[PDB]
Amino acid sequence: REIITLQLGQCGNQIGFEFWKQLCAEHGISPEGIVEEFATDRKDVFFYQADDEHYIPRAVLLDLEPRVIHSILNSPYAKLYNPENIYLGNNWASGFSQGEKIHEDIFDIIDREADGSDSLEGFVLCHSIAGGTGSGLGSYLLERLNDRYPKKLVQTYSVFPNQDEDVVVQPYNSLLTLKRLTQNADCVVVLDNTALNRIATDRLHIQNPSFSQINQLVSTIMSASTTTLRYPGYMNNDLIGLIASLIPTPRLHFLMTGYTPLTTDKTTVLDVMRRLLQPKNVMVSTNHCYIAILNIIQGEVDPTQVHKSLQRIRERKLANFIPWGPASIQVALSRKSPYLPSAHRVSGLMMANHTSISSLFERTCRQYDKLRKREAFLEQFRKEDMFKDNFDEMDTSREIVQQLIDEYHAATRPDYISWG
Amino acid sequence: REIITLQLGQCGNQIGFEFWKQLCAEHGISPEGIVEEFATDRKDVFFYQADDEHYIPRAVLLDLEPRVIHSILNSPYAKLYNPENIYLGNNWASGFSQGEKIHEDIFDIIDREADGSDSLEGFVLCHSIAGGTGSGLGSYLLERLNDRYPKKLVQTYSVFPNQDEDVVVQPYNSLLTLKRLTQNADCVVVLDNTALNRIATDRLHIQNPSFSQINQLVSTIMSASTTTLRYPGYMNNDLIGLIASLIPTPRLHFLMTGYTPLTTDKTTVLDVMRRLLQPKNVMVSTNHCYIAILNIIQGEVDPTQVHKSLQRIRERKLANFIPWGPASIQVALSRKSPYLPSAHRVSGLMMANHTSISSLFERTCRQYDKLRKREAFLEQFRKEDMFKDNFDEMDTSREIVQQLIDEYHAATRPDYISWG
Amino acid sequence: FILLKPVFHCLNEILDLCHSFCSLVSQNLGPLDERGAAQLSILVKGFSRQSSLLFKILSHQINSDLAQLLLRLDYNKYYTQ
Amino acid sequence: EYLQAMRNFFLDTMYDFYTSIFDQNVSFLNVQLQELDGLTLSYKVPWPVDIVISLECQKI
Repeated sequence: REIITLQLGQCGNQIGFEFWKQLCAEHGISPEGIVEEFATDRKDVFFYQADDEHYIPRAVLLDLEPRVIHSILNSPYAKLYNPENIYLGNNWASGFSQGEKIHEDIFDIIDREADGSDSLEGFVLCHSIAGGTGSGLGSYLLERLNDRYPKKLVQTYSVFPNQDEDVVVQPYNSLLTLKRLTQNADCVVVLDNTALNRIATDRLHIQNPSFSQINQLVSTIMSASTTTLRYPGYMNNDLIGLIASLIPTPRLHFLMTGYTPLTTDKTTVLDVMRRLLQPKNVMVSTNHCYIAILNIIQGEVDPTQVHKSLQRIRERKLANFIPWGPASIQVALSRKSPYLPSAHRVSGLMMANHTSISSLFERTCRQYDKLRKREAFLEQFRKEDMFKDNFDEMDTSREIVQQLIDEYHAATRPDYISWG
Repeated sequence: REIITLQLGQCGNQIGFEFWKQLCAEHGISPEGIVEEFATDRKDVFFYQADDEHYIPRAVLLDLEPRVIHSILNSPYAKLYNPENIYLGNNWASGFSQGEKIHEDIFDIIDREADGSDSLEGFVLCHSIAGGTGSGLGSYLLERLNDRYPKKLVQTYSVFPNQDEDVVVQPYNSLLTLKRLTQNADCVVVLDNTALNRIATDRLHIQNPSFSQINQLVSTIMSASTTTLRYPGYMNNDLIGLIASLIPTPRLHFLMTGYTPLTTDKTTVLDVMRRLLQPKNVMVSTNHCYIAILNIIQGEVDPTQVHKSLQRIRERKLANFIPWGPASIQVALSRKSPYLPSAHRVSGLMMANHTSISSLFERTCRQYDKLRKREAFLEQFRKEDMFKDNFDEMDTSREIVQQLIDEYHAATRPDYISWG
Repeated sequence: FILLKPVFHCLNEILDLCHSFCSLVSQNLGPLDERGAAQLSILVKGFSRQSSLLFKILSHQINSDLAQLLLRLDYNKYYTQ
Repeated sequence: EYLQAMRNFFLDTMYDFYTSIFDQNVSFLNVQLQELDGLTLSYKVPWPVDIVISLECQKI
């Protein structure tokens, strides 16, 4: 149906601004949202359609300690939207309490936008894990929606914070955030800072403004994942039809992504498939096996090569996945995009559930457990002191992520016939 | 034909002053009533036409304890009218007796204005229920006209007093007033303070000068209900043609209203219809079913959508009305108004007979019956003591409103085939 | 529907019955004891008959023409009769 | 163009049409369209293309 976008936090509002500029340049519209005559499309999912065809986006903007939100405010794309929804620490409990006191009027903003929609499919939020102001607040509003609406979906695109370890309560905050993510969300798409750092240092030579190019890559991914919605396809034009195959189980619902060019400034279906089989073309860093993989391709493809390719892909066994049961790769095609120069013609996007990401969770678990053994790294800030006097929510989150990692490590096994 | 307006009381003269300023700004005329050259219309129903085209309104002004009537007196719209008709407690019996002694010369004012008209269609009065000076007096003059002229109509626009309960005889006064309203009037349009309070608190953030904005909304409603008269239409340009369909029965003649924008500072026929189906766009607060609904639309409409809309309106069953018989919604179109900025292009007005308003009457009945059981709330004022020594008119009014509520609750039933 | 004899052959009674009814009811402002009830019953049964017949004839086929039928039939008063 | 619309919008748009059927009358399908199984489908076919495309093809 219709999908409502949400954005909060400094990194989330940055990537949302980049996503809307991406879809502004991508389709034939003005930076005030007037349709271009020279351009057909559906933009009714993420944009409300007006009478002069002002495709005003379904983007609710929440801010706390605004500095870059002011730069979003005075912009030549500030005529695209004005839904009148902008409403004003670096701790999880701080952002949790700040969202707690204003939950009513932001819920009025939610219900107003819900009344703006006739039907609904899902909520996306722009969020970053352990982002400071975003952390805790995002978990709180996730709790609010999960309490309010069991009839809809939530998709979440968020990055894993790694700054190569002043902030030492960051593993605690990310742990509590991911606890709410496993239990109160239905599907998670997670990425790494380090893998995008690798691809950025390979494709280019920039080190300091890396955030900006990260925003570009996030925008390309978020357009790619939505192309079968925005350009009219004929299958999985609901989100739940896309999500249904990849997630059999309500705790292992974390999805990793890839995209075939590292630098984007013929390719055949065989080439782009085997490139997409690499972890260096995947933007997330015993043998680990996928449960299921999905691929969507967009470009100038020849339809007869593709059956040749998946024949030979069976034959070489260039993937190694065996959960326990008959769940394999799903390949799909979307339109090569007009209204932009189509260079690097064929490009693919890849979506899988793989057990290896548990190791990265385990790395964070190893850090948090170490700090939990010392118990000197909450720094006795008053916010976490009010919200839990005994700090037992950290132990509850520890036992939940223990269940999660154990479910992961059992999910590797070909005896996962039971407990799936 | 021609319709004579009446105004009395503080709230009634306030809303009449606002209505005349509304029609002054709305049509192309001066505040002394000189036609503007830059402006065609009929203003012959509510204004007598002069030789320099001074459209002097058919507004008889009666005052008692004038404070705001003085502010009406010194005004730049005091050159629009001067029919020389201004002639001088807070009780029903007080205003009744004060109107009783001066009934002759105000009846001379009535007959003078009647001689000013060649033909006649109806009398409107500006009145507020339990307004103090207006209450009782308005019932008395209603009795005088109902005795005098059975050949004409009376339309009445009056509000239901709710101040969220010093004045405790107010339910008695409103009860006696509504008794005269059911038996001596032909059609009643009633509104709530609380529903306008909801719409005002939603559209704006004002609480103390709420009367002023209430006046604006009343003026917009009273212009809307009269637009097919003032702008030349071709059906129901008599009042009785409008009134005839909504009222089958002489006691259930109470009409409730709605209007599509709450804030007025595309819309399609489907959107404005379903908005008008809400009770939050209606300015009045078992299952209840309408007897009949009427809608008039004014804006930039496309004529082919409207049959699509009422098809789908049958199909979704987004209204629930079944009196017992084949009385359904009536949709109509009037001119989108020139000589003012036409923003919020399409706007609708809605007129129905619905049984739910009985509950609100029942609320007042519950209050009055409680006070009648205690019998300490007339406060023994001398006016009600002269007018009825035994206070049996209250019991007669109680049995009449009992008949009215029973007629309402039977009117809900699909066995209303008899006693209709 | 001047060119169409059955719907016309129904509608002429619809005009004539109101010709009679409008003149009859104006005579008394009280109960009609001059055989008013007998004629009233004849009129209402005749109107039920002719209304069902004209509904059958109508069910050319313009969106407005089809669209007026459901206003009466949002009751199932003539979706059953 | 007409053949393209035929083989495109069936053989998407019909997704929304069929989702309501999970939750029957012969007139409800019409107003959904103009916005163990077996449905009734008819649409306006113009004559100069009605003579080039056979009647029996539409059944297949």
